[PDB]
Amino acid sequence: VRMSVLADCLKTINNAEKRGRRQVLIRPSSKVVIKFLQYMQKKGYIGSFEIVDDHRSGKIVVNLLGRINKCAVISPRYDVKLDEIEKIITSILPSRLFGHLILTTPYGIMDHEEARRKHTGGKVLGFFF
Amino acid sequence: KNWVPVTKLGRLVKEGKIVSIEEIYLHSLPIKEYQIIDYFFQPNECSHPLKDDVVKIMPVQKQTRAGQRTRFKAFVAIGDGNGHCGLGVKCAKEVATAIRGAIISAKLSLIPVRRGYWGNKIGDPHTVPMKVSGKCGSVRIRLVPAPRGTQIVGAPTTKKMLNFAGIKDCFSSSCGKTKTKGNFLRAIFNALSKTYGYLTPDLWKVTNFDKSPYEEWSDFLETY
Amino acid sequence: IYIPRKCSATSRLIPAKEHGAVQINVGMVDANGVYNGKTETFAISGHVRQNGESDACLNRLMYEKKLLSFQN
Amino acid sequence: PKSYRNYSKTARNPKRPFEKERLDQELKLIGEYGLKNKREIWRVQYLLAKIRSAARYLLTLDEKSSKRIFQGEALLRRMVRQGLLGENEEKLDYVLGLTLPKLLERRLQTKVFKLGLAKSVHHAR
Amino acid sequence: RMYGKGKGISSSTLPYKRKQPSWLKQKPSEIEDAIIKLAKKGQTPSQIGATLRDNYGIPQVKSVTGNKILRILRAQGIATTIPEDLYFLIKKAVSMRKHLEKNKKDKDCKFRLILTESKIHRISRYYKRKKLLPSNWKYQSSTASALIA
Amino acid sequence: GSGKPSGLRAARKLRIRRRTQRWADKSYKKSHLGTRWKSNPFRGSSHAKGIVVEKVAIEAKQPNSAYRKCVRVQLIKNGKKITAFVPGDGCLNFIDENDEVLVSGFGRSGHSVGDLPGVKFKVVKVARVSLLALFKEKKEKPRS
RNA sequence: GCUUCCUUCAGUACCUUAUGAGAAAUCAAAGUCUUUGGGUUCU
RNA sequence: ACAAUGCAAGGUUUGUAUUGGAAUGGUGGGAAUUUAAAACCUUCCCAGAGUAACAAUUGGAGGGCAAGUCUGGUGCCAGCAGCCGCGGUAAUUCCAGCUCCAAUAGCGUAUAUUAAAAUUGUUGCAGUUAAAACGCUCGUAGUUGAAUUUCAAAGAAUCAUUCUUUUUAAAAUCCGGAUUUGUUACUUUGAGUA
Ligand SMILES: [Mg+2]
Ligand SMILES: [Mg+2]
Ligand SMILES: [Mg+2]
Ligand SMILES: [Mg+2]
Ligand SMILES: [Mg+2]
Ligand SMILES: [Mg+2]
Ligand SMILES: [Mg+2]
Ligand SMILES: [Mg+2]
Ligand SMILES: [Mg+2]
Ligand SMILES: [Mg+2]
Ligand SMILES: [Mg+2]
Ligand SMILES: [Mg+2]
Ligand SMILES: [Mg+2]
Ligand SMILES: [Mg+2]
Ligand SMILES: [Mg+2]
Repeated sequence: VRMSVLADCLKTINNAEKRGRRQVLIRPSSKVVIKFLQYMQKKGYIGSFEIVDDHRSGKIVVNLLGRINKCAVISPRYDVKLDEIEKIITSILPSRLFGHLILTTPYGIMDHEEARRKHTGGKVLGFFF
Repeated sequence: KNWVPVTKLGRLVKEGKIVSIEEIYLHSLPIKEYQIIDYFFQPNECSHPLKDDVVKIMPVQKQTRAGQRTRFKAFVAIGDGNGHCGLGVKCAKEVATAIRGAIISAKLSLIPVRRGYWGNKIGDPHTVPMKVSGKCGSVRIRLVPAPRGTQIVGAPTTKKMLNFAGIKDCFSSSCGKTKTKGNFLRAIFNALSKTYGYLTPDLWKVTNFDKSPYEEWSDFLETY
Repeated sequence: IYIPRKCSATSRLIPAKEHGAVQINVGMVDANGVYNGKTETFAISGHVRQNGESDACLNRLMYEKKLLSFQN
Repeated sequence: PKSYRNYSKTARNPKRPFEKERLDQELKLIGEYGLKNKREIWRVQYLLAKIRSAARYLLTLDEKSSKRIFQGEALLRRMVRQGLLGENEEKLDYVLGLTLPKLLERRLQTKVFKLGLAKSVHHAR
Repeated sequence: RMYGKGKGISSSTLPYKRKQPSWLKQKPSEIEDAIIKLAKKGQTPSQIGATLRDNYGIPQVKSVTGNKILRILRAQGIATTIPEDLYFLIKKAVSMRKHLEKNKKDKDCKFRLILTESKIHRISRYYKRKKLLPSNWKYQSSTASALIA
Repeated sequence: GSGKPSGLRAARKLRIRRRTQRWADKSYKKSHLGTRWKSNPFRGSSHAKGIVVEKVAIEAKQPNSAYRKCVRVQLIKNGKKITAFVPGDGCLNFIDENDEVLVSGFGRSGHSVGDLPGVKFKVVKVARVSLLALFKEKKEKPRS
């Protein structure tokens, strides 16, 4: 059935972007998903989003700036050491100059660059361009 | 070399009403006459000239009630060697004629390709900006940006296309039948085209529009 | 360095060989109703046109300006 | 036992042996800098290539990573010593921008040819 | 749906407000008493809830009383040894088995019986994993009939 | 869905399927089955020495029309009888009806080559003189 | 009370349409795939 | 190798046939040294190239694939050809000669292996029709598993962002102040490794 809420949400977002929507109803909100969205917002790819609280798993609706090329999960959240990062990023995201590879790291979720700055690698959630 | 221009854009280009082919690209205008392209890339005046090549002359048979009926598809890559690449096809009875047709086709095609950088920007862009990937038929190719000193790691045909485009340094892939040369070429072209239509953090800016040739010079076209 | 054109609706940004995509130009009024000199502009990508959402997008754009008034 | 005197291949072969353009380029190089084989060219490519690889690796690391600063710096210094870079172009992004001409220039024969001494490259050799 | 190809979504969905509505006069104690009475009268949890909703004015025992109805039954000590859903399943299985005994050639019934058995085993397992069932409790096709009471 | 499991703890399945499936690869099977050593004249070797038993002609595949000159030889190593095609414009007569021939593969591992039906072997030395040398003739002459 | 019309569920087909896919035939799934990782069994 | 003329082409210079003085290893012999003793290495001194006979080969020239629709011979024969193909009297493929091409003191052939192979696919394949969805469902191990539990807030530096400081609950500990709080995976630092 659901397994990875986050992945599904990201897929939905991607679809919305492709269509050229504006708004998009990410249907089960999750702390992790919220965090991811926040991160995205910080690096400009997403606009506002109104996490609507039901009395259940919440819905988010999210405001899109027509700016994302793709966003994605990389399931199997592979543990990833700090040295192992570079190769992974080469494999994944389109240019060294841009895109972001989001890790959950014991210092909260943050992008590959952030991780590098810190020192800790961790488990790899997803990415955008 | 004088020619009576049919289309409006062509007419405009006949005089010095347009600066660069860049302008025409900007407003997504349909270039009809190869004459326009020629005018924009002459050996005199202009810097880099359009170096062409007949990358493939494949013979191609129709099989009528009386034997075969061979035509020749020519493919040509045309190239500035700096920004502009083009890829033309023409099926015709004689080889020379086909080639001629193909050059015109290539000119019509002619596209601007964004060269970018690997790592960080130093003097003059060189590779593709990001992994761009075209498909045509089975063959899908993924140009990946490389560091400066790399050459075009890739097939001969891909190298040929990429030099014309004005990419110096790249990494090719190729899923699918690359023996089918035309398709491969098409794929490469598609990939190149994708470079502008990508939308990088560079281009978040909403810069107000330029005025098209057709509104900026409409008054001048009323005379003819 | 030709910086390509951003579809004013969806921001998709549109290449040379798109065609399809259109830069629709809307002429202004000056109090009377007579044609003011100025012109407010929208580029529309090909994709939206193909979809048929183009009209909707245009309406939204107008609403965002002051040019027309109903949104949808 | 075997000796411990370890030894190493200085030159990799091409890959695609009858590519026209590459061949022509090689021939041109040979002509210009008075070389005996394609082997010499290959050797020099290898020499260049190792350096280039190193540079690439360094660039993958960030600045003020110890390794990058030390090893990268060393590489840069070596390049400078060799007469590959000099004053203007000593930043590690530049050591990628080396080509074969840059390297061949510093061959002794080439130098000899430059600094009077002999009428030709062949003569110098 | 766990077993069919059924994919329907017919469902109760409760209202946003989960502090009881203004019009509800019943104090909690009274409602508890009523619940107890219902339980005594032979009703099962779900049935009891339904009765409460319909006959008396009360939507959800959870909004009036902090506790859910099973919990309150447990507190009062009139909780069944053998959980509602599981019990129902067992009953169904028993019924199926009787039919089979009567009427040997029914293939569809047999197939469905197997399915119900499987579901019981899932449910049963789950209950064991908690502490509603004892660990010494297999479900047996021989015993089953006696178990339900 | 992918087809494959992509769990974090999935590795067992992933390995195991690959291990079973490898064997569908023809080349891999050729390499790793034990029947290589059993069912092969050279018995995992580059060449083999065989005395000749019969100078013999072999008619080519249908489109082409020739009688290719082979030599049916017995491997000293293995006691195996095999036809080995002899190269050269006139190099059947350069060998004797009983000569210690050194025979190699034809170029395609076991698989047969070109016009020839089922001759997988190329004699390339007779009485220790090189067949090629003999063919050239300026180099050598067959010692006996 | 039944009948229609509206909306909506669950089936279930068809039609046009794909800056979606595909080697094409075709496909609202064969789409969201070199912008490759939702889960999983089998081959 | 170099320079003269002779010849050549190019917008006077490069290129290439006659001459002819310079250079030098190789090879030969002495030493100096080397070495346990020799031999080599290097070192010096005598010898010492013009067809510089001090003589470069190997495998190719239809395509793949760089290089001949050059000359004779053969005539579905002999043969070549990794593959497609060539040969049935113009063979650009055989056998030669000439010319050219590649790599060159090396260059072929064979068998194995890696890459080419995203043709074993974790990254990374494919399964309507190309090989491939178990007839169907249940099912143990296996793999996978909704959301939820301290969220946040404020100040200083830098070119909207980066790095830093401070506090916002509860319990135990220490003379109102100050300081400990599930396990493992994971990750970071280490330590210790020939
Ligand atoms: Mg000993
Ligand atoms: Mg099930
Ligand atoms: Mg459902
Ligand atoms: Mg895939
Ligand atoms: Mg060729
Ligand atoms: Mg051969
Ligand atoms: Mg002839
Ligand atoms: Mg010949
Ligand atoms: Mg392999
Ligand atoms: Mg690979
Ligand atoms: Mg395959
Ligand atoms: Mg099939
Ligand atoms: Mg089936
Ligand atoms: Mg199970
Ligand atoms: Mg969870």
